[PDB]
Amino acid sequence: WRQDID
Amino acid sequence: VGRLIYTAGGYFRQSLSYLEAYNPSNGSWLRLADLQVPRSGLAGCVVGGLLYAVGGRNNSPDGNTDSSALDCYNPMTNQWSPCASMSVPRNRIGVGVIDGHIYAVGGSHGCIHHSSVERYEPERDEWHLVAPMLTRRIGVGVAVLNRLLYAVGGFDGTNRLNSAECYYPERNEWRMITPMNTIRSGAGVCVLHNCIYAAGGYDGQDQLNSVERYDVETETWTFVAPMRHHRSALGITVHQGKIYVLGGYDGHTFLDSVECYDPDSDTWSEVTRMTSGRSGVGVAVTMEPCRKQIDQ
Repeated sequence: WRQDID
Repeated sequence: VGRLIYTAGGYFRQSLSYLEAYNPSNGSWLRLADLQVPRSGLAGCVVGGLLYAVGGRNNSPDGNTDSSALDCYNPMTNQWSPCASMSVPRNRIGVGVIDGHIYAVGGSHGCIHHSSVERYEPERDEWHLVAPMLTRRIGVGVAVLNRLLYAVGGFDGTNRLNSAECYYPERNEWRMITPMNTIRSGAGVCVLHNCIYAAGGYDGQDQLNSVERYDVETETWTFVAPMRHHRSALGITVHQGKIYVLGGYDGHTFLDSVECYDPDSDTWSEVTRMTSGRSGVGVAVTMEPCRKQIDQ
């Protein structure tokens, strides 16, 4: 999600 | 135990199949056999000199699939082989090894956030479910110290967590431990000496450069020196008494930076760069292979 920068 | 830092999979625009290995002794990178299926948000671990890639998700233009896979890489042959699959897909998984057995912890499947935990027996090639965690956790950091497994932080689907809990295999039972000082999803969690480190991650607002460590004897979390880069979904391992963090996302760029933490000096240093920026890799250490290609 947003921690992956997805 | 071994000699190279292996990084498997990850994410940059889409999930990746790369398997690359860094040699701290000479600064060299090798490209090894690609994963059979691209995957980011997976974990890597080593048992008996074999590298295991566990869970994750293939984020691709042809469809996004959460992975229940357990695949084994043999450095002696430079080949991947499929092992028995987990009971369920687990993207953003955490994994630890106790006494030769692999524990798969939490993670997501579509909109569901697992509290379930399962254990792999390599000799039988079999998974079995154990007691679930007290909390649903994805993007959870996992490490093992003194044959106890720790699940640290993560995301329950509603909030990022500072909470953590500890599993006692002989009682098949989880217990809460002291929460961290900072909420962290997608931190790098690993063990150095008597201490569980939680580096970076995302607090729901910002990617983090802070790093704190839990002393199992005192039951407290203390901040150490921060990393040079803020990063979430970083890869982490330990090698010869130092922590290495690999890649991640800093809220702007997919990092290629690899930093080394020396506990003796309480300092972080840039040691190398990955061949390309990426987040959500699986990382582990084992013996060098035999027939790769050296990265120029």
